Amino acid sequence: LNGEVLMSDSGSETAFREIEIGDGFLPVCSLGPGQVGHLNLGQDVSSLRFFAICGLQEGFEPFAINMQRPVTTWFSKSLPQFEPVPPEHPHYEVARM
Amino acid sequence: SMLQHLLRRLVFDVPILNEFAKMPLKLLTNHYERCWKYYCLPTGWANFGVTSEEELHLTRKLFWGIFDSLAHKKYDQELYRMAMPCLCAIAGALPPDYVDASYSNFDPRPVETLNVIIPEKLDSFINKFAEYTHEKWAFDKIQNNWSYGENVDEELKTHPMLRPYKTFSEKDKEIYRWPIKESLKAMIAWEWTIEKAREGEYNPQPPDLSGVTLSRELQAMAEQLAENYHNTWGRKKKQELEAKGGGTHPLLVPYDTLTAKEKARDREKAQELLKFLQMNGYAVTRSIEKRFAFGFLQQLLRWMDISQEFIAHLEAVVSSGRVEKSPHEQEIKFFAKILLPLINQYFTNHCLYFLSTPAKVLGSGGHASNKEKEMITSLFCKLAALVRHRVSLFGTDAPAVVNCLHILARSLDARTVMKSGPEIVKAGLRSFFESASEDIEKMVENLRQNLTYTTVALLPVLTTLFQHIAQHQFGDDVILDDVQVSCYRTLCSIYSLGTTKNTYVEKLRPALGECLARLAAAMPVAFLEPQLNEYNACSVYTSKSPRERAILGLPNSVEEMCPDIPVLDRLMADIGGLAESGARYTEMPHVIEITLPMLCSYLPRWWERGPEAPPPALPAGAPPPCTAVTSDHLNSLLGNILRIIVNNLGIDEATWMKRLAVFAQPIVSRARPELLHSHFIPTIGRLRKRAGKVVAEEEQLRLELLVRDEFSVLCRDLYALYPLLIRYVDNNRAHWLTEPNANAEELFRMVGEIFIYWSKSHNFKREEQNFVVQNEINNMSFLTADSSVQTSLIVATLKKMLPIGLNMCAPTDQDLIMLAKTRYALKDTDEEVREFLQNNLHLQGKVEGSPSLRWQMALYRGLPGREEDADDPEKIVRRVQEVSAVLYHLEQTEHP
Repeated sequence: LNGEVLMSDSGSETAFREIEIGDGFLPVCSLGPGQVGHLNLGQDVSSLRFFAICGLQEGFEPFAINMQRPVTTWFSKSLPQFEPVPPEHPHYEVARM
Repeated sequence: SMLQHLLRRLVFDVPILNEFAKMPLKLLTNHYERCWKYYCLPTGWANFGVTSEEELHLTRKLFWGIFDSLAHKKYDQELYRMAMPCLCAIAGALPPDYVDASYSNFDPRPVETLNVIIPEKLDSFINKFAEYTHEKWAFDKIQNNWSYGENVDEELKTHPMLRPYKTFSEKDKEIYRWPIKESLKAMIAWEWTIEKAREGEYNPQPPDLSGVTLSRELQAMAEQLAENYHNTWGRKKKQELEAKGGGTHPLLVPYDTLTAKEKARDREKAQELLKFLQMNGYAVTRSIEKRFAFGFLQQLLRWMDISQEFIAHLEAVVSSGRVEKSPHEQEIKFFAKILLPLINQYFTNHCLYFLSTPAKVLGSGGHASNKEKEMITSLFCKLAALVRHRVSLFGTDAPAVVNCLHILARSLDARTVMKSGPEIVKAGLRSFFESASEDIEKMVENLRQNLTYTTVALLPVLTTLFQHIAQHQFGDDVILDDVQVSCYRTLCSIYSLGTTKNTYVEKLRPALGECLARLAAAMPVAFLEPQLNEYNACSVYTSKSPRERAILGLPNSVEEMCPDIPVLDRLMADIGGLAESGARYTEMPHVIEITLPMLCSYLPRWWERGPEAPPPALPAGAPPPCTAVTSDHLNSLLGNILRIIVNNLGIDEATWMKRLAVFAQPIVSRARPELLHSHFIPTIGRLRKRAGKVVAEEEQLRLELLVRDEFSVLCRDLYALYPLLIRYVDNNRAHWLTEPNANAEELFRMVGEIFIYWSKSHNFKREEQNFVVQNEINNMSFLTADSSVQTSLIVATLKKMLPIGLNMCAPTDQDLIMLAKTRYALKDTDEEVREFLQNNLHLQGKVEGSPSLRWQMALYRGLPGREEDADDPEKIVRRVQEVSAVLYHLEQTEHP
């Protein structure tokens, strides 16, 4: 936060640890009602704040640094639509008699 | 979730406390330590779910049964050794605020009502309601979508005997009224009477619905009526059940104990009868109290009255000899074995909400009850009086008693003790303040057992009260009027003892200094400025008019009451002169233990209420008393530190060294980087300067006791100076990373040299660990900003200063230098790595080697303070060598 590492109650700098890589990770953000926010992936280093304060000399690279075009993003649209019933749905089952 | 039946079986026999009923109580103890959040008013966790609506009240009934069985029982040790922690766990296993939801072997006692003659003056209502019960029974069927059949038939699920009133036989009407007769006789036997206030008296058009609310007492009427219904039902069921001799009905539990889901069977009937009574209009005449929050404290009151009277008897008899047999020795040891553990566990566990108010913003719900916390305040005063000059008289549990009083001192707000509440407890706590200050005055004039009692009970707990008030920022709301006068006189009594130069007082001086510092932080008038105290509204002269000042003979100024405290204008100069001039503890041993305590008192010097920052008290006083800006105090502190440490290196000042390390905590708020450099570089430079010889003398001898002593003071100085340097740059590193500062990189080399010296010197690691355990160093405390250990400061300071030393070096030749540093272990010495420095310049990194190098060099050259002096061939080798060496020792620390 503002170039200062947020502190845990126990006294660990890492918010999470022992994270399995699995299939991968992506940046994500969620906003509540009547909220605005500015997400900076880091296409331009001159527009990145506090990166020099923390991350520059620790070997951390800005997300999408050498990318020529801005990163496309997906949002969860709230328009209801009809979709097939999944076969693994825990509550409903359809039989073809 | 499925052990509630087991608990229902356990409540039958466990409170009886039989010979074999103890192990089930242990099983309850363990099951209650576990699933602790699962039993709670909110939802604990999903590992086993949430408690039912009433299992909390089952726990409550368990606690009360075990408590009453405990009371006035045989005092055998093992009889309750395992069970008192059970009480602790049960008390901590349920919340105090709204302790029970739907409140209100086992033998349900019925009500003897057949013996008494029943009234018949309201038979026009008796018979009418007796018929109306069956009429509403018929009314339920049409809603249930079933017709009423005339003839008796089995296929009709409802009662087929029902008929239209024209062809209806009264043989069943004269027998179905019997439950109604019994209920009316029950009300008659109860203390509640029925008065005909009004003038009056097969499907019923008027409906009887229990979906509307009513008054609390009139709802308690229906609650008690349903309780009578269910205990009569339980008696008539257990009459048949008792022939089995084993097992019990799941619904045989008392009315208050049974779950609310099954309570509806009686509650609906009771509420329907209540609504019928409301329609008639008959007159009936006979919060925090119900909660675990305060009712248990009511029984605590009913306990501590007896406690104080019997301990008064005990002290009287111990003064006039002794008593061969105590009248109530069992009750004497009862509190010492139950109440003290229960108080110091329960209030510890729920102290999160005890200091919470709806005004406050805290996670746990506030008590929102003045009495809830104010009888706790009375308990402070009473417990003080229980041990007032009687701490050793109280018994071997006096340390336990003072610990309980301490955890009591936690969770206090003036909104419950002074700003609101009865004057009796207010005067009690004010009298406690006056008595404590008077005892302090008597001790300090005697020193110019009562002192043992003070130093054991009063001084630590008083310190905790002052610290809690200071941290809670309640100084203005607590320290006022009589409390502020008491604070004045205890303040001036503590410093009055400072003139004494005796020997037995030397050990006490640290505690007096700590308590004086605690009171200084929470002191809301700023007494240090007598000439400006009239502006502040917290002053007794400003708050109380001279007429109000006459009764206690208040002089004109705060200094006039007691001029013991010198004004701030010269006292800071006085210490900044004397400490610099003397520069030794042995030369002036008195001031080292007298002025340094009041220097720690001045340590919480606030400047947010002065010219530097907008004062919160500025509306109260336009010229605020706080008018100090310069950090001359802090730099004088640093100079004194340097002088005294250097002069008395051999002196075993480890205790004052620890106090000095924790001393001067608010450096950052007044941190002036210019003077801080001008003092830190020379100081840490003499420190490492003698550190060079200390390892050197160690090295020559190893190829001993003298060097171990040198490392002893060295390890002392590090842990005594390193904590203050960390905070200085924690908030100044960002500026130096943003714009390179020449001193910043130099200090990186200093800390790196000290660190690598520590990595070379095995016993310096040994003695570092020694002083960790010898001085009980809180190195984790130095790491955590309030805002073997593998957490030493010498390693911490590089994890802290590494970016400063890393952003000065663009070329990545540190890998080849790393190979040279591995050649150190491969038998390449300092001369050989100097040759590698000489050959380093023929291999340098390129901006075209990697795509990331382009933007890295872009930022590096875009730094405003960047210069080619380091890029010059002479300085590049130096900077890369320094970085490589510090990185060496960092990696070898990193490798386990």
